[PDB]
Amino acid sequence: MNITVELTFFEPYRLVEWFDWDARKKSHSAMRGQAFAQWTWKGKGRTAGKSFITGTLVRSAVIKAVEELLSLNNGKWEGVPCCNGSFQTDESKGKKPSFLRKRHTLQWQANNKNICDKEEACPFCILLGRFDNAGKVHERNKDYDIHFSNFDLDHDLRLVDIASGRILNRVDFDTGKAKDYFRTWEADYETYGTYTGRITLRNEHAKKLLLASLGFVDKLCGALCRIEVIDHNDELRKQAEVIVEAFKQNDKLEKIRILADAIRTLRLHGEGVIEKDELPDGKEERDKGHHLWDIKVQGTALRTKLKELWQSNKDIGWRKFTEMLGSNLYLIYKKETTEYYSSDLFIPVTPPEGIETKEWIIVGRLKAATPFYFGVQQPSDSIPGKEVINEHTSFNILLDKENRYRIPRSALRGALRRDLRTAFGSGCNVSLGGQILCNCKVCIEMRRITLKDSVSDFSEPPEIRYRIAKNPGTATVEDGSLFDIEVGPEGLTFPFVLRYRGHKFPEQLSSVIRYWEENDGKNGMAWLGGLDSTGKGRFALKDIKIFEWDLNQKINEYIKERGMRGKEKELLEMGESSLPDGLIPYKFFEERECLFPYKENLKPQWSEVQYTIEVGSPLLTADTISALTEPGNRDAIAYKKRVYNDGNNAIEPEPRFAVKSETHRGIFRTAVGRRTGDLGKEDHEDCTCDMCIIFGNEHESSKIRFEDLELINGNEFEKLEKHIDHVAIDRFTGGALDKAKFDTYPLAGSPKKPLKLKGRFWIKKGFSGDHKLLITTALSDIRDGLYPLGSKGGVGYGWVAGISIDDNVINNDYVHPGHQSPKQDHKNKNIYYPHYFLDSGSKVYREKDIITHEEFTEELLSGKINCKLETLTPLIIPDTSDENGLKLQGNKPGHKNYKFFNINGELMIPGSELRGMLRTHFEALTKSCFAIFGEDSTLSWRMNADEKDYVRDKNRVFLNAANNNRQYLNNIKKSNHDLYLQYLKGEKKIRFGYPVDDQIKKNYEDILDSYDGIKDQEVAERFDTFTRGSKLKVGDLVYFHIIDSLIPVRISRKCASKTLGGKLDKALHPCTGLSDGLCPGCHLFGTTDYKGRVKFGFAKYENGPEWLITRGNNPERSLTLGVLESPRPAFSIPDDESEIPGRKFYLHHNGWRIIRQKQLEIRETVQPERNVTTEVMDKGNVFSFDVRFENLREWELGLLLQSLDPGKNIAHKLGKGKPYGFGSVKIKIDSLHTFKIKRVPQSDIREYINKGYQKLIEWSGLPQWHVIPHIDKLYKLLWVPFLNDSKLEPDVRYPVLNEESKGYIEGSDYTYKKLGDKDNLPYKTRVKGLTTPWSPWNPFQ
RNA sequence: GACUUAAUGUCACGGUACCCAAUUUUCUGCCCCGGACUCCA
RNA sequence: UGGAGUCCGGGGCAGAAAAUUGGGU
Ligand SMILES: [Mg+2]
Ligand SMILES: [Zn+2]
Ligand SMILES: [Zn+2]
Ligand SMILES: [Zn+2]
Ligand SMILES: [Zn+2]
Repeated sequence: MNITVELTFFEPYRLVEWFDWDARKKSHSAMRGQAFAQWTWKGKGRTAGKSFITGTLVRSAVIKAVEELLSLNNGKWEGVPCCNGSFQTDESKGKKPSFLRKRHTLQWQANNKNICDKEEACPFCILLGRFDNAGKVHERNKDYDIHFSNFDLDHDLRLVDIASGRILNRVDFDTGKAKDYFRTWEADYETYGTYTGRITLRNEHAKKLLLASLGFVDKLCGALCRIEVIDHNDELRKQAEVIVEAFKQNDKLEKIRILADAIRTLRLHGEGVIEKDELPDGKEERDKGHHLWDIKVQGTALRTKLKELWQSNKDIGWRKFTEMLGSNLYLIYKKETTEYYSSDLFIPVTPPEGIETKEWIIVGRLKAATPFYFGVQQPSDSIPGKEVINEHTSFNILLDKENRYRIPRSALRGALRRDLRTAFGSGCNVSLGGQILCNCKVCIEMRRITLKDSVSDFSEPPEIRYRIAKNPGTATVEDGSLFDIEVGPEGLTFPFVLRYRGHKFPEQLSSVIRYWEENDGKNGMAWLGGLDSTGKGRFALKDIKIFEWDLNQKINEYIKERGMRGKEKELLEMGESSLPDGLIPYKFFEERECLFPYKENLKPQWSEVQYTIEVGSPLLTADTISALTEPGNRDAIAYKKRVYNDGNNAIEPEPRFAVKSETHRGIFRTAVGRRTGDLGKEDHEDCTCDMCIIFGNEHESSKIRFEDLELINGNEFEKLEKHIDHVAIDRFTGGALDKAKFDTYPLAGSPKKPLKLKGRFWIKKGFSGDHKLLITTALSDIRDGLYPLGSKGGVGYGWVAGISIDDNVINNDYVHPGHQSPKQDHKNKNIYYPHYFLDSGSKVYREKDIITHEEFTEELLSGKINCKLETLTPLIIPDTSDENGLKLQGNKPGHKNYKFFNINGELMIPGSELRGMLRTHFEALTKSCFAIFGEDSTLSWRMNADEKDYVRDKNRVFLNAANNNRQYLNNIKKSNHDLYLQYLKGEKKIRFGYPVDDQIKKNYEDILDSYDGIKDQEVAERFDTFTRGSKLKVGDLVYFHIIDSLIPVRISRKCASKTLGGKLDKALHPCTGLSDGLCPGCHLFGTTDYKGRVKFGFAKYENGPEWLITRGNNPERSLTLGVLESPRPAFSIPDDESEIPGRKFYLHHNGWRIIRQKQLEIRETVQPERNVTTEVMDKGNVFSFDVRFENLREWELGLLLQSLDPGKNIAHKLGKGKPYGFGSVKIKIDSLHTFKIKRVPQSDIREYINKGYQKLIEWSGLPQWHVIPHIDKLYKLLWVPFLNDSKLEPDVRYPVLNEESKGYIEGSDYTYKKLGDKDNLPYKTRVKGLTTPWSPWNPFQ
């Protein structure tokens, strides 16, 4: 009579808001969700409600199951025949049912003995309820021979808790882009998948059928089902407000956008990175510590504050805590800074009796051969019932409530439908709302196909792929083009289930299954999910097992076992013996070569072109966000990915380094666009160019799918990642810039041990020969080194040495006159300053027509220069990765000792060093701006006691006054200690208005901040100059001069009216942006807004005396240098009247001989921490490097070639110890190749340099280069007296501080007390001496 | 009971949150003169 | 009434500026 039945889901079932049948047509979502579960609210506010399943829907499922069961049994179930049943209600006779069947009614041959009526009816009619008192309108529950009550959820209830709203999708087959999308709620089957209802049956006769119907109901509301008969976020936001405010107080608001990312990356790490303080620490002996994690938040370090927050918010998970903290920081930073839904006929279907209906069940694992991405809408708008950018992660991956990676049934089904459409060779676009089922083969097969929403046993956080778009014109980041994608790890396995209820297993579905397989010799081709063009979600079907239900003769076993819906993983795990009766292994699965649609449509659909890139230089695809959260404190580290190991069932411990499929695809796209000119198109809207056809428009899809360039040589390298320090040298002073010092952590590539990056891309079937040739040409361009991988390509990083495709796919004869002073002084009695300042002049030529990188301009030159750098003096390029390279830190604590710069044991000159030295020389040649300048640096000079505006009884009186004052102070201290404290600070008067400008008060603040006291803090605090501290405030007893100077004490330091940037002329300032133009140096070598057109590779050593060899040093090849101290602009600019002298250039001298011959003295007198020990090259060492230039004008190329090889006796200065004579390097061009690849003859090279000279003459207003005054000064600055057969050995050294200081030459005036004195040497004469190169300084000219 | 179904008709497993974009642009691991404040003849 | 003086010591920066999403169906 009455039975209670529970329907249990095994997929996230579809939930829609319940509406009355009259009110349902108003909303399209409810029209779509008629076959879904229905959610009805309670109360107001749309927050609480109950979910249920209408008994009409369960009745429809039961009726479909009964129709199927009777068709397989030819209308006779359990020996009692059933008629075809009636499924047509005429409007005139009665009201139409609320749901009208648009599908084929699966009929049979009616063998009923008598026509069914109210008195007698077959079980089909009883279950249909044709003849009971109940009709279309409902009166009472006792009028139903069959009654399906509403199925109420068993477990107030909140919609967001039960269901999650997700935008689904319809994707066009031809273009690969979505035609439209729609929203659905996917409720939790794990917690809310059981719905209990009541079915009443007045007529017991049909009972045996009805129960079986519950067995054959496979899916309901979008989920496979079986029917059985029986606020921390607010607190985190407030804390993130505190952190953002603390960053604001430090003027570091932008770093919050960094922090909000890094905090999120912490979710990949465990809580230990906060609990065990595994965040990177700052540099050794650094007061500020880490630039991010040591930022003081409410007076405590950011790492400590994060630890306190984690302890406070330990109630929520570490992943949730870090996600919400990063999101809140992101939102506070942001604040502080086609939905398509959806003639009745009764079409019978009578399958032939001879043909039998079976059910195939295919189980397996979808393993992500590449990182997968299943797009989902942001959690902000994913709230069910609710259907500033406020999205921390741009692209979020689809997960569960348990954070498990989920492949939705919808995405898997859509990918399978696409693959089936390809395999059949033809198909239809899925039409929505069609009253007639589509007759296409694809749709017919898909109606028989059921798939299971697969979720992984892996819940670890997704990795973040950072994608940018390069601006083709300037080859820099497009403005606004930066986003993050949540991607699941590759190798992750999902339980794949595919049921096919059909007469025979189609050949095309077998072809698709074989296509998705990898087996042994093929690759899995299940392009599930999105971002496929960037090689996302290429899945492989593995561990496959296909079984068979004989539904025509063994249907009862299927009904009993419910088709094992929800037990498919157990079936995959179980063996052949444990299979249930009626489920036999399907051993007829045709092999891969047997499927005609596979070889004719699926095998050639995506052709795999796999290759290996040999990178002969260090490769840095920067991952800064990970570097912020990882130990080592590196500003940029190489990108590494998390790979899931199925065998270990966990992420592999050591990440796989790779050049991103996004980076790979972008490199290829840029190559193709530049070779075709399509990259230069302003917009690609409704475009059809070759680049758009190959790589996809906003409407079509990419015909080429790039995957990651996995590093496969990593095991070979003993130290895979190389630490390369970089610095920016101020143009005016040869010292480093104030804040521009950093370090990179690329992969240690080298010409002898290149990094092998194996990567593949898939070519769409039917690719044009033009497009295939374009792809091959782009691959050759990568092979030819045109496009370096990763960042710092212009500095030498990521230079591609070669490419292996898989089998199954000149001298400059100028002799400079030199300087007359060293030539006349053949006995070398004169002494010259180690550095002199070249003032080319304030006039700087800026070109506003910026040469673009969007194409290789035909008239402009593009090629490679092979040059032979040769050291004329010992070269010191220290490998500052390890400050203990020589392993003498233990013997001498605090002593920095480096090896020569080497990658994998072979000596090198980093291309950044060569690029910087050549850039300095070129900017001196072309009168370019001071690209690197300490503009913020101020100037201060000690004033002596002069300050020309332009005994026993006295000692006893002083002593008595001091004693009386101390007695008074002690008496007041006895009276009140605080009163004495104030008296000493001057807050209160002790018995016995010139306005202050902002700049003057700022000068006082800098004097206080730059005050250099005693080193020892114990004596410093007592003996330091006592001021109330920090900034000038009300009540500070101070000194002033008419006012001009606000000094804390008498005889303090004068401060300059203008900073160093103010001292420098306006035209010489570094170029900012591109609107005002770029100087020749900044146009050639590039700026922050414009990528440079010259890339300097790493200079590899070949031959020569390998090292400078010396007895004294512990390493015989090493050498200890003198005290290299910071350049003093106060000497070059003695007073505020003096202007910036110009670029600092160091003389070419054998002053290293003095250092080498005085090694014991340098080691004994100099404190170990002050000086450094280095591995040192010798004279004659030969390195070779490549200057890869693109779109270079003829005069630009000529000037660059003149910069490389200036003349016969003109060389350069490179590496450490330049003021000590080290680094005199002679560069000689072996060859100049230019492609449009042809070697340029010497005559053409000379014509380039000759017409480069013409540009210099034009700017000033075989060529002699010294006729140009500033070029003459620059070349004598770089003239090498000892290079030729000349016997000149000039004495070039810094003066000592005073006579008593060590190193003072006895009897000479070469002392800084003498030279800094205005009487012995006035300021203007000193500046003139510093400005005229090779001016004698011991006898001053 | 009701919330919440209508019964001779639910292909919604009828729909891939899909397509487009190079974590990159610039930078010499570099370097010499200062660093303090008073004293009373 | 103004006189100019007493010291030989000492590291620095260690990332900066940008882009942090836009279009489509
Ligand atoms: Mg009825
Ligand atoms: Zn009947
Ligand atoms: Zn179709
Ligand atoms: Zn185009
Ligand atoms: Zn410039």
